[PDB]
Amino acid sequence: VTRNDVAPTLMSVPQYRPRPANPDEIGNFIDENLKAADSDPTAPPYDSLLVFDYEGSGSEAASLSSLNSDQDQDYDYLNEWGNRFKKLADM
Amino acid sequence: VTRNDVAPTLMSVPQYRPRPANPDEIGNFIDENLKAADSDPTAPPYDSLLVFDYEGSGSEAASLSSLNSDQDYDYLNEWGNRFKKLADMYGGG
Amino acid sequence: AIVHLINYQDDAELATRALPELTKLLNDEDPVVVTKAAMIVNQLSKKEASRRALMGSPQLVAAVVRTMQNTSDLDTARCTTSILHNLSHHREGLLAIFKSGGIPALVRMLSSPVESVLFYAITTLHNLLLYQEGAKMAVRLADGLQKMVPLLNKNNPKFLAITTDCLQLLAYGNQESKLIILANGGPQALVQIMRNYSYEKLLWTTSRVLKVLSVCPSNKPAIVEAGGMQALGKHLTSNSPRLVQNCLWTLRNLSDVATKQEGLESVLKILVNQLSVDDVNVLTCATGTLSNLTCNNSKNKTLVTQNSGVEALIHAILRAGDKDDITEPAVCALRHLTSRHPEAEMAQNSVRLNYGIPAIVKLLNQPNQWPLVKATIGLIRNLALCPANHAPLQEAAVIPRLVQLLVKAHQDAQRHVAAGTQQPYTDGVRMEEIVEGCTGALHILARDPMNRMEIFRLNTIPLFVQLLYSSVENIQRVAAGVLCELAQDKEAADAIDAEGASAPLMELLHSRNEGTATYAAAVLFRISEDKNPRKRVSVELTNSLF
Amino acid sequence: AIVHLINYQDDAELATRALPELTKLLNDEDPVVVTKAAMIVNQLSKKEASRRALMGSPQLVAAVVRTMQNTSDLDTARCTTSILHNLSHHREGLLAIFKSGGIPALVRMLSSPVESVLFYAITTLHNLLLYQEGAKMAVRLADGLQKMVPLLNKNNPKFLAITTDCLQLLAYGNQESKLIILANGGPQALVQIMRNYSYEKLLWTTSRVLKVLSVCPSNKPAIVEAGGMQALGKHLTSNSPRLVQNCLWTLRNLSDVATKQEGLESVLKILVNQLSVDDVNVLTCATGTLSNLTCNNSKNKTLVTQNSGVEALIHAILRAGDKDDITEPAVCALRHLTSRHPEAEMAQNSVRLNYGIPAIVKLLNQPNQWPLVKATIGLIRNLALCPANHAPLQEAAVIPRLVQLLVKAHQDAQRHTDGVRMEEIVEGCTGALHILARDPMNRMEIFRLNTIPLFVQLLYSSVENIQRVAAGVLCELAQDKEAADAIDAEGASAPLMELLHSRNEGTATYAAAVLFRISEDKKRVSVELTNSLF
Repeated sequence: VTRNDVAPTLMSVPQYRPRPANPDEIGNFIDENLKAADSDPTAPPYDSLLVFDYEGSGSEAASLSSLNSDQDQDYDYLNEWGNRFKKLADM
Repeated sequence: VTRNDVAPTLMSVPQYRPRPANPDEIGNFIDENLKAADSDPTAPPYDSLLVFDYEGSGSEAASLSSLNSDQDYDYLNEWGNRFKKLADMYGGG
Repeated sequence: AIVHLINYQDDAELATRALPELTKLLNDEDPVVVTKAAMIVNQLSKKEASRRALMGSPQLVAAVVRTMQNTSDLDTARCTTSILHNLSHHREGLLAIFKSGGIPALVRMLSSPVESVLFYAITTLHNLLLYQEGAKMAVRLADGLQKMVPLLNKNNPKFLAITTDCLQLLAYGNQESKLIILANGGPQALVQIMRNYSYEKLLWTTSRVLKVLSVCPSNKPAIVEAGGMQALGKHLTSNSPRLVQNCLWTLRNLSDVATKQEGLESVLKILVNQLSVDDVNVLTCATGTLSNLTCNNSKNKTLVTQNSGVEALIHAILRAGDKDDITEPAVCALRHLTSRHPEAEMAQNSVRLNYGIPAIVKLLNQPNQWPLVKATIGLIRNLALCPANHAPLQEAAVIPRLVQLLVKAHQDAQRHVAAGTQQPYTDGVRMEEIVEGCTGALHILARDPMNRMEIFRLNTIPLFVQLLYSSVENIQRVAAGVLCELAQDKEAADAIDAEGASAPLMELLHSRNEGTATYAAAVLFRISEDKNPRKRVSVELTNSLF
Repeated sequence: AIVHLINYQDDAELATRALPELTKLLNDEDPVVVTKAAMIVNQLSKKEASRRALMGSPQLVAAVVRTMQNTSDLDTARCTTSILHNLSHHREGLLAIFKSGGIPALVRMLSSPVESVLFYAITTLHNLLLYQEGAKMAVRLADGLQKMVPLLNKNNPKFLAITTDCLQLLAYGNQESKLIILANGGPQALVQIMRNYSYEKLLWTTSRVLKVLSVCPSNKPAIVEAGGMQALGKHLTSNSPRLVQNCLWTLRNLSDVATKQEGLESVLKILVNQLSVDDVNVLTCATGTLSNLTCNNSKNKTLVTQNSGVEALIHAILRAGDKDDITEPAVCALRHLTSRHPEAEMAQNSVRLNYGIPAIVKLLNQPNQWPLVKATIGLIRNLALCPANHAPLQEAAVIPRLVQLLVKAHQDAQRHTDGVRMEEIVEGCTGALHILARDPMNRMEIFRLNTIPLFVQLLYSSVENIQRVAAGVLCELAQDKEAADAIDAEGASAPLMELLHSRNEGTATYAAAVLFRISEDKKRVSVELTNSLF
């Protein structure tokens, strides 16, 4: 069985804060951007697929109802078919 | 505006009874299959699509607020000879 | 401020007096002296009396630009990026930047992660695109666009507003720019904004970019697959008309591609709710977008028809009257809601129960709008499926109006085929299509006895028979179908036989369309029963292989 | 049958001594006689005594066959189509028909719109597909399929059962035969059968055909697009077990393409219901089809968790035990339900409330079942998201077992598995450890296991995903000075500096954070982060 991971679909990518120019806000910067990272929906684990392909076991069709009685069967018509049917009429 | 008809492909054709032999049953055959032809989703009209592509006219957005957030030039006096000309000029005495 | 106005004359004179030293210092071969000078220049640019003096010296502005895109130090990059930002607030400033090669340098600064740098450079370019003619073409060549989309992942909503607008500015009208935006994940990132941010100015600016992108056959699917329909629909309820209107324009441009999209329950609902609006632009967009989304989509069909969608469309019709920009999509949407989905019978009913039958039938006499007439002819066919509609339709005198279109469309078709010309002034609609449509509507309507006599007394029998010879099987069928229902009345059946239909019908029995093949037989059968001293036709429909 | 027994030897011998004559006339080409010849032969074929005589002679069979695929007279093509049907009731008759090339002739008769002709033609081909060997590849050559699929619209359930089965026999074990059926609108036609008919045999034979088709990569989409998922889902509740199982087989097969399907609420609702059914194969198909349908589909995820699906899955893992046929899909389904949907935080909690931690964690100790281990690790990570699971997990000794998997997978990696790459295991463990290291007590265990040296090494990894979870677990690990000292001494001070340039701002952030914590009680680092243009 083949196994495939699927990258998250239409998940909201984490948007990060621009880099500060002053040192005193570098801590706050790391904290803010830390929260975006810790909640990244694009990051693994990804959902997976399991491609099943059970093609049965070639069972045989069990008793399907037929689409088609003992009537009288006499070959009277043979006597009125002219020449080449008198041979069958003899039989 | 581009106009396109779309055929109902996800619709299944109606199902007609097979054809008898006795011209006595043909009466029911026609009356039966007829009921199928009357419920044929495969037949028109078809749903259509109206392609739109309105790009606007070119309005200018001019009310976007700014990203904007000391006074003395006395520091020039301690930037050496390179800035002497500018020290006597701006910050300094 | 008063302090600066008092010394305005001195500050302006001192700045100009300081130009020679400032420039030389900027051109210094020592990066330490250069950077130091960029600060003094920056500090001067923060005043009107001094800015004007600076932006007036092309040599200085060029020295600032050269520095900007040669420097690799941050502190000097902040300063130069600041200077240009201050100068870009003036015509003379913008021009000097533009013609000193500022755009390239500015674009280069868009790679910085630094806020200050990123901010200055981005608004400067904004000003150039807004007021400095030539900037738009010049930013594209600087490939700044490829370096603007990655910025969409930055947090500052105000920053994004300026950034998305720049995209709109570059992208508008420019097929090239749109594709670049798409190749750099534009739709993906823009739709995200429309889903995370509530800041109106950014929602508006972003929507305007999407609107621009929604005209491009390439950008449409990408936007739709990103959840654009959902993200734009979310904002159909905002209290900002410009936003709402932008989303509608965009939702409509996308609609023809979102016929398969899932989770449109919410969007579809608030569209129907806006058909109650007076605004002609809203109506046009909502009716048009609803029309598409209900194209071959039983789910959306059944959902709309479930949420008063049929009613709203009829009102949106009665209010628009002759405005085909509204009625056409509305009638199409209505044709969709009346067939091929669980709630089709409910829709066919609520149409009559909303007095739409008289108004729509009125649309058959619309002077120069075939696309609407064809659409209305189809809608009349579906409505005729519901037996409770036979009366209101008969009353609205649909049959005579249909037959008029029919005899007209047929004679027009016959004219231009004998002339080998094309029927002019028909917006993509073919007179053949109209014949088929009219005959198909009559086919249904003829299920009613009262309506049969109507169709009969109008002497339409000879024409339906001539349709059996049509090379359009789609016409052969309805022609034979309406005759099938017509032939169930003796005096009507005799006439169909007097026209010599018995011959073309034998051809249809072998038709590859089993539908028309049945209608044919039912005719041959119903014309012989009343004329039975009939047997010979049944032998024809049985004694055959393949 | 009592009369036919009395004169049996007479009838048999009488017909035998009449074959040359009947074969003579039937061959004599002038329909008026031929038609009258096939008429009497048709009557003789109605009796056993004479039927066996007829099938016994290759001459008569060949004569009838030829006459069949020629005549256009319905009477004749019905008279000769019925004898073959009759003769097909006998193995010797099937073989004679087969050798006379009766198959092509019979395929040709699948054009006629006539009941009789069609009925005789199909029941005879069916008999050839059920018994006479070599028939299958013979029918495929006669383009049977192409003429059988347009027959799926006939309004006769008995006739349809046979036709569908014929397709089944022909489709089974034949990749090409499956593709042809697709080209002819097979899926849609078959799926309509499932929506319209109530006849159980036709539904069953049809479901078997759908089953054989669902394995084809190109058929899957066609069936789902036509409404296969929903049409088969309606039949999961039937009173015929064989039908329910055939539908489940198919739904599971199609489930990897229906991850974006519409209105599958009722189906999922009963798939979760089937996780309790005692029938193992049912339990296994339902658990499988669920793991697929909840793959990247927040809607399905929410609906499944909204129908006691998490509880249902845990009870399935407990009944299954060492069965990786149930456990794997069920652990994947749980990992799905615990991430990326409105009700994920809810499922993360229900797994604990329903005592899934014990059962699940233990699954990390499976021998040659990596896929289950990889899946379980991922599930653990999601569960670690919920703060209330940090303890329960430390109770099941997940941190030890994880680091054990980690070290091992890192040796085999630094050196150079059912499709499972060891690189992904390092990421999995480090990734679960990164989340678990949110809890302070869990940080101690991780640090006592001397895992810091390892994590610091991973920072050198080429795999972005590795560097991120690595710099992350170090990030949350440096929150304490004791652990930070170790991280500084291990030489991590440098690699983090070079990760600040990571295009993945995520890991970039983690890198910066670590550097900022290892200089707590120990500025040059701050300059590196601020004073940089690019």
